[PDB]
Amino acid sequence: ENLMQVYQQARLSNPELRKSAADRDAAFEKINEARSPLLPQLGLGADYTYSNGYRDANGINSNATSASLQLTQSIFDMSKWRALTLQEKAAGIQDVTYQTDQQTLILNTATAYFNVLNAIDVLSYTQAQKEAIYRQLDQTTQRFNVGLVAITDVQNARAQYDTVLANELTARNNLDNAVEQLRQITGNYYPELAALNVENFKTDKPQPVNALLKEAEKRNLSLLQARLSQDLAREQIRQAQDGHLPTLDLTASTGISDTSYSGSKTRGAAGTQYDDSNMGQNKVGLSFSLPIYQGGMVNSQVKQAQYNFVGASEQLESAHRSVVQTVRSSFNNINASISSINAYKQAVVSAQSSLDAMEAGFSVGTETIVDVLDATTTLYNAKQELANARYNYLINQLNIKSALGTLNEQDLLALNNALSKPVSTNPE
Amino acid sequence: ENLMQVYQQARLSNPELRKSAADRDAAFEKINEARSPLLPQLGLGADYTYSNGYRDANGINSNATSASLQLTQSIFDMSKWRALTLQEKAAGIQDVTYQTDQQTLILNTATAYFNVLNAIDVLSYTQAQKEAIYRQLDQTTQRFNVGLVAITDVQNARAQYDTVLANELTARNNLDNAVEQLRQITGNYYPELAALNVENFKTDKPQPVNALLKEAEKRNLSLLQARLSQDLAREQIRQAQDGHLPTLDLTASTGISDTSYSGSKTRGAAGTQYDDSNMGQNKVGLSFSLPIYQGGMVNSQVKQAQYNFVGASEQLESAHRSVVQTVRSSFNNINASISSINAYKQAVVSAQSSLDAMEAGFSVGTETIVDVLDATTTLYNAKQELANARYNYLINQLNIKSALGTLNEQDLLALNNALSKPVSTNPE
Amino acid sequence: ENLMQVYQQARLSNPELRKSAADRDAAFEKINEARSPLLPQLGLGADYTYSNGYRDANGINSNATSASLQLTQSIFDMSKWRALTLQEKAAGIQDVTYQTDQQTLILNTATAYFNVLNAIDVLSYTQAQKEAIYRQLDQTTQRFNVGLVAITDVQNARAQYDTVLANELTARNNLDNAVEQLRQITGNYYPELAALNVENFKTDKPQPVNALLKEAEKRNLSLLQARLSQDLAREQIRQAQDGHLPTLDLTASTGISDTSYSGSKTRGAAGTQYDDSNMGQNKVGLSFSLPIYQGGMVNSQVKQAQYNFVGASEQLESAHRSVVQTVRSSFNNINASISSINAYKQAVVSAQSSLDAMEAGFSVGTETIVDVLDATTTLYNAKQELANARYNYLINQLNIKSALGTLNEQDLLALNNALSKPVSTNPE
Ligand SMILES: [Cl-]
Ligand SMILES: [Cl-]
Ligand SMILES: [Cl-]
Ligand SMILES: [K+]
Ligand SMILES: [K+]
Ligand SMILES: [K+]
Repeated sequence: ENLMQVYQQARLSNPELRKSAADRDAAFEKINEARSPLLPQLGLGADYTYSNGYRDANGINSNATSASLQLTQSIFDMSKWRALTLQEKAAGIQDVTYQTDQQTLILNTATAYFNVLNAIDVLSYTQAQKEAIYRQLDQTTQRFNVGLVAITDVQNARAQYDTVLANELTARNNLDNAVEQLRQITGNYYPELAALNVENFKTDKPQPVNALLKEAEKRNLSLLQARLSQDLAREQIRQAQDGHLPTLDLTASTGISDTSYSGSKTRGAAGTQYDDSNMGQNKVGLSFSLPIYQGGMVNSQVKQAQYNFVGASEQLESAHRSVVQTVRSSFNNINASISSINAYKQAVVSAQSSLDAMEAGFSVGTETIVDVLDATTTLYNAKQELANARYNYLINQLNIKSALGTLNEQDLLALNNALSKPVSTNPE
Repeated sequence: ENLMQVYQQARLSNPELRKSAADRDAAFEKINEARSPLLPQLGLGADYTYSNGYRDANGINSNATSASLQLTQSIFDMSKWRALTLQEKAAGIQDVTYQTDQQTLILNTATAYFNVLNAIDVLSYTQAQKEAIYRQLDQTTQRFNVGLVAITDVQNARAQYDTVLANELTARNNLDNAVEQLRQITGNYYPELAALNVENFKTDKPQPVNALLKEAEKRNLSLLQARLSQDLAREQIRQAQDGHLPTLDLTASTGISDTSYSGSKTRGAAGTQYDDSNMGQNKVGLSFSLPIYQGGMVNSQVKQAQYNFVGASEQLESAHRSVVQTVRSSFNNINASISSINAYKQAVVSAQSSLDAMEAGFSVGTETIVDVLDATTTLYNAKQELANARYNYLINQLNIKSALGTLNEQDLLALNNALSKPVSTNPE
Repeated sequence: ENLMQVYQQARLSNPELRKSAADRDAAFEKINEARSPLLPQLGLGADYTYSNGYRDANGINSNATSASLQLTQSIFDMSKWRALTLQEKAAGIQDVTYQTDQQTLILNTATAYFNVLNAIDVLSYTQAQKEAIYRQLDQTTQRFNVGLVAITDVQNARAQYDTVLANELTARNNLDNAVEQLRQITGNYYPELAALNVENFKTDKPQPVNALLKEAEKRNLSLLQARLSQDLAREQIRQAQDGHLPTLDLTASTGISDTSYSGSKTRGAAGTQYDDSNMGQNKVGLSFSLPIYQGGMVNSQVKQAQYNFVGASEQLESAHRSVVQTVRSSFNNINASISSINAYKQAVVSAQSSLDAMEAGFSVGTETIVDVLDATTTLYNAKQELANARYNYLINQLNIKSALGTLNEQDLLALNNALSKPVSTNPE
């Protein structure tokens, strides 16, 4: 029923935002998988093998069983550490995209809200105009029954009337699909919304453009994310560079074995020389490894990593050049709106003088025909474009907030001042 | 020529649909790849080694040659079975995505079709207007030769006539590019298309809105595909969970081996030691394996898989809301159209009588030709919107079928009767 | 400030292009990582193991220390070669995707450039239009002081004037956002630009449409890319087929080893059985592999690759149809442009004489000045659409180059003295 109240409902169940939130959680949970390789690895394995000999190891043949519990532990390997750091960085980036998606739902709800309000005014002015054209037809049909005017008077007032009847539908339809889209973003239908209140509505000037621009540098989420991705691409070079380095792994195992020799030739061998042996061993061990050369694979991986970093740099610049033109065009548009409003307010008062003076004044004499209707078509156009400009202003205010990256639900809360009058979202 | 006639040719050569179809066949063929590890694995290998020994094994040498045929076979492993299930799931999802894409071709052909028809109307109404303004230039320029009118009217009617010539170009060119759109989809040029039969109409009230909802709910291809994706995500949770489980493998092999010894100090005491052995071995063997701890890896993967499933659920809820917004808006539009047709059908009769009765308003001076000049650009606007709403009605009929998920060839066959009259696509 | 000059600054620092270049430099570098498995792999490793043997393993302990330098070298493996061929293929595709992006920058700068000029023209005429409406408000307010007109005439001269005041602001604001769009591509603000010259202006008819298709057939980068993609798709089939062939690997190594046996059951007195050795080995060795059957995995992989090739085939068709649609749409557009130009060049002379002959019938007094109001809006709207068409034509020249696949810096030079008249971009 009110922008804030609407957003409140929208926020707690918007699937676009909730998907985003689930992406952030998984990203952060993946940190445990990335740390995984640094922690111990425990596993139990067992084996049976029945072999059967032939040719100077012929009549000798055996089946053997074993089982063992293995531990492995990675004392130092730089790749495994970088792998973790990278996932922390990845989860960091996902967090920012999620913050950016919170600001979109704000920016989108308002859009859908103000589109429904706009779709009303459009219909409402058409409505009032349909009647305004009608009253001209009514009078002319009276002024016809008793002489006075031709039929070249009736058909002008009938055509333009039948034109607007069809214009009423395309208008009435827009409102039904403005409301339906609001339901898509919010999750629920609204039979009424708080409309703009001309009594308590002021259009304040924004901070200087160079101050807005300076603030955006600090707080813009698009720009922030680009910095982190460059930070991410940098880290990835180290990872490629880690391939040259030594690695040391601890491994330990407990176990038992049993080989038994039975068969023709091995039915006794010299003096029990058939190795019927039940082994069993606790053992601990270290394995060192160092690459010396791998066909230039590692170097290639570094050089590739360095070029990608150049891309991430050039992407920071793209994000920046984008930020620089979003704060600037957002600034202009407010400065366009205030001017549009101030002009269109006097374009109404001017068109009001043409109504008050040449409409209500046109009872006797002067001019008839087309000069009758336009003294109000101008009054409606100006009235439409004025309310239109007012909503533009409101959205330009929110668009400057998101450029700064500081848009939250308190900027929707400030707009409870501008809204008051509950208005039907139904073509009555 | 006819709409279905056009679609038929498009359907069997369209590269987008056939790219889709091929993607769906790969998806299905991959089930054979995913099944693979469950089947037996056969392979042959061989090795040679020359060992020149120093240190405490100094003055000894060996040649060692071997060859063996290896068979492996997975007895039980859950994750391998999941692999297969997940590809069956993958292929199923692809077939639904292929169906959606069959429906888009129907949708997109009809659109391009009615664009070409639309572009003809625009052009031929601009054409009819061009002559209409011309006849008024002609009459004023000839009533000037007598000297009955001022030069401020022969230049006036010439000014409106030169605007319509320009408008006749950007309308001729629109038709050329509307046809090029239509060729891109179908594959071939068309010199003639069946345009609407402006006599026998098909304005028919659509199903109750909640029945349409009910049917979209269980037949929409987008919503079905979203449902299967969630099913897929859940199936992946179990796959992550499969990490903790034990596995059993068969590995049986036939092979032979040889070792031969040389070098200075190569024997030892009695029996002539370090002798050559010529092994030949038939072995069958099992290998049980059970992880216990893997540094919290599996556990992390199962949390990610759960968080992903949250996203897939929200994705469904998101796809749901889309459908709701589609049927309800396809409903509003098809009702807007129904009513819009009736209004412009009447606004044509209205703007008609304005140039039937005023077709004597130049035959004296009821309303000076200037009035009739810009009265002709009223009967043409009404006639434009009427055809415009008529085609937009036909598209809105398919759009609802699409939203119900049942858009078929029958829908196109039903529109043969609404067509019939062949109309040029390159007029003179 | 001239287009060519503008493009220079843009080209050297545009981040989208420089990202694309870094993408190509990395892809080419990837070839070294692709070739690497074919070259030697060299590595050093060392191992220590302590063990104690429980029961029958006879309380017999050991220390085991070893180190070894190991070389491995692929002798034949077709998959490895095939990996390298695919990477060259991949890098080549990038090169074309970079050539396309060198053309996009030209196309975009020209487009962003002309919108700025266009935004000035819109503003230029709107302002001159405002002086034109004010001209007639100035005179009506004069004619009311002595009292020759109804106060009704004043309001039409004012309420129509305030309308123009309003859409001069949205015209002014349009220019600033046009200059800001332009900055984003170039990185520079431009206070002055070289506007089009009305004389010194081209109108050359394009080559025959069939000649344009024939040249696009063998030079258009989009299908050049699509061809290489398909070429790539095939190369992957042969890669899937490599899975059946034999492989051979050379593996040489140098190393030393040392085991020692402590424990009270070794050092007693018997019975001399367990002895420790310090071994040193020089080893050279070959290893042969032939898969006989891998559970239908390779065959599935080949049949997958075959279907993927059908996709690439069908996408070559998709790419092709677009080209056809593009050259034909761009040919149609240049021919629309010339006609449009000639129409409006005639429709200016037409709107001229309509406010030249009516200009004379003002200084001697004739007809309605309300007619002279609407007459001046249609006098300027020919000028606004003429200069517009003239720019549209110039972009259409470039769109036919992009389609041929030969758009480069020379086409920006050809346009140099075609635009010599400098104009400001922030008029006060
Ligand atoms: Cl290397
Ligand atoms: Cl684990
Ligand atoms: Cl196979
Ligand atoms: K045998
Ligand atoms: K480099
Ligand atoms: K040595």
